Amino acid sequence: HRQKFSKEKKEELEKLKNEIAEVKAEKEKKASQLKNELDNRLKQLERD
Amino acid sequence: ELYQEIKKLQFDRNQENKEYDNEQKDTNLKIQNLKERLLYKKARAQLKNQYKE
Repeated sequence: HRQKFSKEKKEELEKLKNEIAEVKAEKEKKASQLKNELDNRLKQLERD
Repeated sequence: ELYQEIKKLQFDRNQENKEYDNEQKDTNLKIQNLKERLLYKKARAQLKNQYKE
């Protein structure tokens, strides 16, 4: 019981940690993408 | 000799069951807490990115 349940939960926790790290990565990636969207919109409108 | 080892073995069983329950509960709690931390990080990420949008 100890070994099976502990390995199950350790793998689940590693899953959760990787998800959280990728979630922060998504935070920053969305930041960059949305700032780029804003800049492209502004520059195209400026050239217009 | 056999009775004494039986007694020690019984006590080992009792304690080990204690630690089994403890570890099971604790690691389930840790899984829940990791899921909740992922939830909050997703919340901040998505909200900050929405305001970037």
